[PDB]
Amino acid sequence: TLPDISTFSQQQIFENWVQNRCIGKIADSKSLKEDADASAAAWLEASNLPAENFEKADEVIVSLLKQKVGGTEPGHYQILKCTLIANSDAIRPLKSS
Amino acid sequence: TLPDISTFSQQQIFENWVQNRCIGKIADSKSLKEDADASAAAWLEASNLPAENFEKADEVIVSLLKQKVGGTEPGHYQILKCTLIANSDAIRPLKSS
Amino acid sequence: RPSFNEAWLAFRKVNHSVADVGSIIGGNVGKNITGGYFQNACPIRMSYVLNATGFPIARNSPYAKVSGADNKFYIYRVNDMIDYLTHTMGKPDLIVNNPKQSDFIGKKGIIVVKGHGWSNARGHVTLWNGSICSDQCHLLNDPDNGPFVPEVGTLWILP
Amino acid sequence: MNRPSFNEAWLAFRKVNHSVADVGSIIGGNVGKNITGGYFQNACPIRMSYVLNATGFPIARNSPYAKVSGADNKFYIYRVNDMIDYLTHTMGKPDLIVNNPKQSDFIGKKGIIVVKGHGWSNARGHVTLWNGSICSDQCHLLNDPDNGPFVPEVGTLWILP
Repeated sequence: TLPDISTFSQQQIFENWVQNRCIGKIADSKSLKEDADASAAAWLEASNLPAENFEKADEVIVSLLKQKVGGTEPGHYQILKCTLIANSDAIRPLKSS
Repeated sequence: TLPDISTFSQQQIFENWVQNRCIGKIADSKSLKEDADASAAAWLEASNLPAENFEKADEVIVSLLKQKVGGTEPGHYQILKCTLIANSDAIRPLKSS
Repeated sequence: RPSFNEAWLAFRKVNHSVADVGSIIGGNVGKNITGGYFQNACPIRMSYVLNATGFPIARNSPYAKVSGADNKFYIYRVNDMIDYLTHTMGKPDLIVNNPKQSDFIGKKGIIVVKGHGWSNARGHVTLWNGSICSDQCHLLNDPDNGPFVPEVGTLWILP
Repeated sequence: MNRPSFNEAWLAFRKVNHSVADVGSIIGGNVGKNITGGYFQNACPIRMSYVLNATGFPIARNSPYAKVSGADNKFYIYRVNDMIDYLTHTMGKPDLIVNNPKQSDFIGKKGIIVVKGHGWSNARGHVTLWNGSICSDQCHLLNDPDNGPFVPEVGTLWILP
């Protein structure tokens, strides 16, 4: 009743790796960080990109997280930010080999 | 920079509302629930769908979260599970009116 | 157009946190607020003003709406609320780029401030009494904008 | 020749039969770096890679599979799917293929066993050594107490001498 990972496109697999890892960086739980990095490693397994790309992507993530995205309310909007980082101009050249 | 919410597709805007909300439901932090919810709100503003859809989709999220997603690590893979839920069969019919 | 004094007093009744505004309006508005689906009360407050001063939002507006316990309709999207003001009152009285308070000195009414920087809202809709706002205005030089930078301000004067 | 010998293989495996963090310390280099950074979590194909690199059947530098290098400047395939494909590309037809595999089906034979199946969202299956009675780690054949949600559908075996 959930879709297999393999039924996503390669671009989507890479985007989801980025989104997941990003969620790992903003989590405070040890529990949630572990869940996040195991989740990301599934996506990595399904991808056809070399490991270097993923390393670079982590760098980009670390940089784009220091961006402030705000709204009409208190909040940090980090979860949104992760979704945006995953689909960012900076991340896009890493979806190719 | 980061891409605007408006540069996504209505489908993607909906999927991301679901994923953001789902992260909210799985967090054990209260500021992460608050973050998730503000984020999800941002996707709801840009969506063209009726509120009622988001209500039904919340129902489907609650249901699908019970589902077990395993792997070679001992964790529950909730982060992965959220992305899967956003792209599930059960959520698709709610992308329209 | 609703009279200003009434608009202003009515606005005071919903000038609280979203949670509160939900408790107050109840119905499906309160259901969605309780659910955490609605987080921005700006368009809901403006809906409340309109409804409580004899200019209630028509059931068949081409804008996304939802009912309260009073069985009146409340728009939950700032984008819709904004378009609604032009759809319903027509041309505005004032339109100013880089909007400052001085641009609206000596005029009362409904103010919309559009700009970039907020991810969940293209702008803010509130009341303006000739020097101060119902809650925050978010004009240029205002200290509580944060990431928000106002690009244009538009005023529909109220009698 | 073409395939490593069983006792060698079983020993090299003993050397990497530890936590993935340890595997990273041991191999170091880029393998280590990726393990420390959290990029690789499943060390199964790393270990099988190590076993092949330590028994004189090194993964070629130009092999059409995703690999990174260790301190030893040798090459480690990091994806289970690529590891499994590599076995068939590099050793030829297996000696045994079995649907719904359990231990009894592989009795009296020994070598590299592959178990494919569903339930693991990060792995199409498992690659390990089999000595005719037990595996060098866990077999994940039918009813293995460490399967979890993993249901094994096919087991295949290349005999090692």
